[PDB]
Amino acid sequence: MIQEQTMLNVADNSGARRVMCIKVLGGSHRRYAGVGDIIKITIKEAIPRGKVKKGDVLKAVVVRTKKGVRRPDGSVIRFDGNACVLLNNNSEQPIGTRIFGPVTRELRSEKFMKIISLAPEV
Amino acid sequence: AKSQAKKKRGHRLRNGGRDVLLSRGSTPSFSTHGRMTKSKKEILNKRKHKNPYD
Amino acid sequence: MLQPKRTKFRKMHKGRNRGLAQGTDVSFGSFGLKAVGRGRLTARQIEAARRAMTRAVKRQGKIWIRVFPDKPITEKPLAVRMGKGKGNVEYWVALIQPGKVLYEMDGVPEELAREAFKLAAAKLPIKTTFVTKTVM
Amino acid sequence: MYTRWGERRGFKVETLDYLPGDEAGIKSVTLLIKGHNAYGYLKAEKGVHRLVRISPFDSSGRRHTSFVSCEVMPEFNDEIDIDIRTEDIKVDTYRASGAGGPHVNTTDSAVRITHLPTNVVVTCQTERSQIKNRERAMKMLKAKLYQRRIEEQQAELDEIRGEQKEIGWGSQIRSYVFHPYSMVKDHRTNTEMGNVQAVMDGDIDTFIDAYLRSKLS
RNA sequence: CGGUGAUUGGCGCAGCCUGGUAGCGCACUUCGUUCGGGACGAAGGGGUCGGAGGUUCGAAUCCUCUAUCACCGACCA
RNA sequence: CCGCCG
RNA sequence: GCUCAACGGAUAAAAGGUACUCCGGGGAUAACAGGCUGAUACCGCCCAAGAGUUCAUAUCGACGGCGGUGUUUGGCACCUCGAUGUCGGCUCAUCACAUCCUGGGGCUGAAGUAGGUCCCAAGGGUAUGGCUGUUCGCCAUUUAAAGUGGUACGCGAGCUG
Repeated sequence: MIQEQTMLNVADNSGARRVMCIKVLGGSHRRYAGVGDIIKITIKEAIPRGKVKKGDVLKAVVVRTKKGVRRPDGSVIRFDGNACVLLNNNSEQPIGTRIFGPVTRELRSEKFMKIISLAPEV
Repeated sequence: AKSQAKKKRGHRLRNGGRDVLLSRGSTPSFSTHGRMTKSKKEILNKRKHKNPYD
Repeated sequence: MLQPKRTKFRKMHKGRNRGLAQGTDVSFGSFGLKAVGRGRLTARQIEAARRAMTRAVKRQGKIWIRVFPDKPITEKPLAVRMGKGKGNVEYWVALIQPGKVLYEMDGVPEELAREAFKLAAAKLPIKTTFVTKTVM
Repeated sequence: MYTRWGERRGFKVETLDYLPGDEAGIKSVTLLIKGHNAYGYLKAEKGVHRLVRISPFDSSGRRHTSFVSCEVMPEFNDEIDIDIRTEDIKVDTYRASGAGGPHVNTTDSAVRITHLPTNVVVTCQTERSQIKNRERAMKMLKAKLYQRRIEEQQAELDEIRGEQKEIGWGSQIRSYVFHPYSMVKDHRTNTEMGNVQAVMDGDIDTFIDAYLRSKLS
C-alpha cells in the first residue's frame, strides 16, 4: 500500500537511492498503489554518478511492498521494505539496466516483461 | 569591483528588465582612433635597418 | 455626438414628456423617419442612426436630422449616497413625442430610402415609421 | 554636409540634441530631418565615415585620419493607441488580500484584469470601493499597454540599429581623401567623385542613388 | 474621490494677491583676454504667462471649468 | 593676493 | 460701544482623548443578515459595419438597441440595539440549471482523431498537496471532470478560533 508522501527504496541501478511517491496515477481519488502500479515520484536522494539527479520528478512502478501481494490460493508475499523501479516519464520504460532484489509474478505484461527479464528472481 | 552604474543596470534588469546594452549603439569591429603619419623627429630617429657605420 | 456649443445653464430639470409632436411633416426632403413612440433620444443613438443611414445610402442624396439634443441629462456617480448636490452632466438627449419626424432624406429612390430608414430604426429605442412627403 | 543636403532637398533640419566640442568641432548631435522620403534617402548614411586630411589644429602637418559614426533611424511619433476592447477583457472581482477592516468580513472590492494580447494582468485592491478599483485598474491597464508599446517600438528599432553591425571593414564606408589626392569614395558601391568640396557642400545624392540601386538588385 | 495649492525665458525661481506697469541667476549670441580652451570682463537678445470661457474700457493677475503636477484626509463598526 | 587645463 | 457672522444673540471669559471606560435611551440611526429597487454586475436577445483568402451571420461581432436574473458593487433605512455571534477551515448537506463530465442532437471554415458553437437533458459523478488565517489566486502533479450559483455570502444550543 504505497500512498502519497511514502518513501521507497530503489530497485534498479538508475542512480536514485530513496524516492518519494507524490501521486498515485490512474483514477480519481485513488488511495493506494499495489505492485504492478505506476506512481509519480520525486528523487530525494541519489548517487553522484547517477543517470538521474536529486529532486527530479519522474515515473516509477512498484516491485515490492511490506503489505504484500495476495495469490489466488490465499498466500501473501510480504517483503521487508517497499522498493520501486524508476521508469521513464512518458514512455514508461525503466531507466536503469539492472535490477536489485526479487520481483513478483504481477509484473507479467510486456513493459514489465522488459523489467522482469533483468530481475534476478520472480 | 563592478561599477555603481553597472550595479544599477543589474538591479533594473532583474527587476523587470530591458537590457539597455541592446539599445546601445553598436561599435564597429575596428578601432576608430586618430591615425597620424609620423613626424620628422620620429622618422629622423626611427633607426630602421641598423646598417653599421663606415 | 451633437451637443450644444455654449449652452446657457449647465444642468436642467427632469420634466415630463407629454403631448404630441410639432414637426409632423416631411418638409426638407421627400422621405422621412417619423416617431410613433414616446421616449428620449441620446446623441449617441442619433449619431448611430445617422451613420447607418449614410452607410446605407452610400453618400448619395441629402440627409436631415430634424432633432438636436439640447437637454442635459445628469447622472449621479455610483457608490454615492442620495443628496449632497446634483449629478454630473453625462449625456444629452432630445425628448421625442409621437409624430416627430426624426430623419429626412432626398435624392434617393424610395425602396433604398426604406432600407436606409430600416437600418436606421434598428438602432433607436423608439418605435418609428416611414412617411412620405405630401403637398398641402 | 547633412544640413546643406537637407535644406537643398527642402527638408527641415530640427536639431533635437546638440553638444559642442571643447576646442573645436562637435561632441554629439541628434537631428530630426522632416521630409517625405527622408529615411528612404538617409538609409545610405549608416556606418562610419573616414576623413584623411591634414589637421589645421596640428602643427607638424601629420596626415590625420578620422572616423565619425553615423546612426540614422526613422522616427515614428505615432502615439496612436486608445483601447483593446475588441478582444476579451477577462475581468474578475474578488475579496482583496488584506486584514484590518471590513473587507475580509463583508464584501469584495478587488479587480483583476486579464488580456488575450500578451497576457496583461492587473490588480487594483485598495480603494474602499470596487468601482474605483475598476477605474484605476483601467488606468494601470493603459499604464503598461503604452509601456509595452514603447517596448515593441524599441525592440524593432534595436533590430534596425543592429541589422548589419557585424562586418569588419564593410561597416566603414565613405573615405574622404583630402590631402594626397582629394577623392570621395564609397566602399560598398565603388563610386567616387574627385571634387571633394562639392561633396562636402552636400552633393551626396549620387552616393545615395548608387547605394539604393545596389541594394535593389 | 474631494481639499488645497501650484503651471511665468531653454532650466530653477520672481512677479500674481492690488486689473493697466513681465524680471533674478544660470544658460544662449557677439566682442574682448589667451598659443588655444576654461575662468573673467563688455555689449545684446530672450516669454505674448497650462488650455478654454466669462467680469471690465482693460486680466499673466478676478472668477469659471478642463488638463498636468505635488501635499493632506479618504473614518467607526 | 588670485594664475586651472592642453 | 458687539464677523454677539452658530447672525432671535445661553457666559464678560472655554480645546481634546478614551480600545480603561460608565449610565439613560434608539432599530427614531449605522455596521452583519433579511426586505424594496436593479444604476452597476452577470446572463440572454435585436440591427448588422466589419473580420473570416471569396462570404455579415462556421466562429467573432463595432456603432447603437431590448430584456431577464437577483448574482456583484451599490441606493434606501422597512425588521431586529430589554443582543438576529463575523471571515476562513472541519463535519453534514439540500436545491437551481445559466451543464464541467458522462448521455442525445443541428451546423461547422466537420477528411479521421481532436475541436468550435448552439439545442435537449440535473440520474450519477465532479482532485490531492506547497504558500497564505485566508475565501480566492498562483504553482506542482493528477482526473472522464476537477461546474456555476442558492440555502442568515447553508452550517459555532455541531466543532475550531
